Amino acid sequence: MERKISRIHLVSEPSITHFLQVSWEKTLESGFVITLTDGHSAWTGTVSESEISQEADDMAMEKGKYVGELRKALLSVYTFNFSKESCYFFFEKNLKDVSFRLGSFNLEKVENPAEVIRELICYCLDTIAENQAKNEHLQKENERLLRDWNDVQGRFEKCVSAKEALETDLYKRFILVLNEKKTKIRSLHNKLLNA
Amino acid sequence: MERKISRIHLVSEPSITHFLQVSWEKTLESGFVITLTDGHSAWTGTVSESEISQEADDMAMEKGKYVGELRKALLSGAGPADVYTFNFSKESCYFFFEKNLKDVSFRLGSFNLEKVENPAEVIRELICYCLDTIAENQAKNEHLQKENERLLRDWNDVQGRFEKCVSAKEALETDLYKRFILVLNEKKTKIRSLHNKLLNA
Amino acid sequence: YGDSYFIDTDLNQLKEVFSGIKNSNEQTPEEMASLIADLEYRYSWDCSPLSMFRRHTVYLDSYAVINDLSTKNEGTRLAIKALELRFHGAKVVSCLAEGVSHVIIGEDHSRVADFKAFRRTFKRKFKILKESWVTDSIDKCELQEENQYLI
Repeated sequence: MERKISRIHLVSEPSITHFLQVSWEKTLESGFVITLTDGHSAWTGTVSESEISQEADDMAMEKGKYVGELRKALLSVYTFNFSKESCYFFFEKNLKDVSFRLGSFNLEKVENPAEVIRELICYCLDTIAENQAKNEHLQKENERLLRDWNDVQGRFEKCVSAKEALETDLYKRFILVLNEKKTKIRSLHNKLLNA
Repeated sequence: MERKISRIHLVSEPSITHFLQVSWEKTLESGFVITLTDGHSAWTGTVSESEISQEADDMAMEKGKYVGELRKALLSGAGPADVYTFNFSKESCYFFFEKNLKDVSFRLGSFNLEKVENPAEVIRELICYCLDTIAENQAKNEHLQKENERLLRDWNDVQGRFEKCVSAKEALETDLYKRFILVLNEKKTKIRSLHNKLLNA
Repeated sequence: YGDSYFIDTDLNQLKEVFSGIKNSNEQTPEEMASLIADLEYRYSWDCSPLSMFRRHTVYLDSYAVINDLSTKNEGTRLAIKALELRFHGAKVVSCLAEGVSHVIIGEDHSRVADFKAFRRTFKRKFKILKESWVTDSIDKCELQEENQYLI
């Protein structure tokens, strides 16, 4: 899969931070490729398992946490220390009662140091496609929704008010003619009483 | 803010090619700082009003928006579609882009860059502009899509309520008519009976 | 009016008479809503699923703030909750009042605590009813139950 830049900050050199552009192939122990750069020189390392996979099989492979350890080890956390000269990336794992080592990433270097940088510029392009323009897309979406909601809420106000006014006027006329009927029946009852 | 890296492949070195990440200074007629980086190395510079005037006049242009041309050249507010040959000869440490105006590749820029002390600093600048990228043209979808979900649910709610309210208003008209007329006719029937027994009284 | 003296029930006659009778708003929509509900109780018309909250005003948390007019949640369904209340005659108030027994929270239902505090302030306590209590006020075209949600 495509070499995606996972920027990492070395504890040895946090100033010029590194970029573990790791193209992990479906695993981190049976085939993966890591292209590490500090943003200046690209150690594009088509690495194999002949340099790290033995780290598994030589140092007490117990039964607690290994996949997550190596996964967080490729992001910005342990004492990430990539050796510029030897093209080798290492770091120390810290935990209870013992501090093991985890990664022996011997990340080879290609002659082109701008490969990861030009890939990071394609990355500035799509990352640039990460907030406002498709904001504008889903925003014409929510704006047609907003106009629909505004029009339907206006007509909701209108229909509720029209229902209220209709009930009010019907009840007004009913009250008037009912007072007519009640006065008539009361007067007729009084005439009944007189007779 | 939009420190748009004009991805340009140098006609001198397309492999180690330069990437025009500038930080333009406001009031371009007064000057600006040209910063240019090829990733492997970098070359920042300064442009004076003499260079600005000479490049404005190169395209046979008088009294206008050449400052806008430089704005669109430095940080490329418009994409690479703006045809400026952002060819920096890192061998000559001289940056120059040309605007093809009046059928001639007239010199739109001739910027005397200088070798950076350490490319790492401008690389950090490039990767923080990269975070601004990461928030620039297709993820606030989530934001106005939170809004989109809110508007969808509320609009459907209001549509249902409005339909039920117009139906309820018509039902209220007819049922109020029925109820009120029932009351009046019951009063009238009571009046009929009262008058009839008044005749008997 | 056009109404006669000795005629029994029908439907068209009241249409004609009410056309004959005046068309004036003698009373305000809220006061005449209360009178409409009064006559609805008097003639058992309050069973109508069309308007039964016409007596009591009902507070709404139609806003990001409680008992204040400082905001208005646009792009939401809160003024919609207000219209849903008003459709049955539940008069909507932006500020909690002691004449309120039903209260509907905004889109987010985290404003329950301040509602309880104002219940401590407002002696006639109001039950803390979620938005659905008033969405279904028209969605089913029928009043919902105060016991449906927090008291």
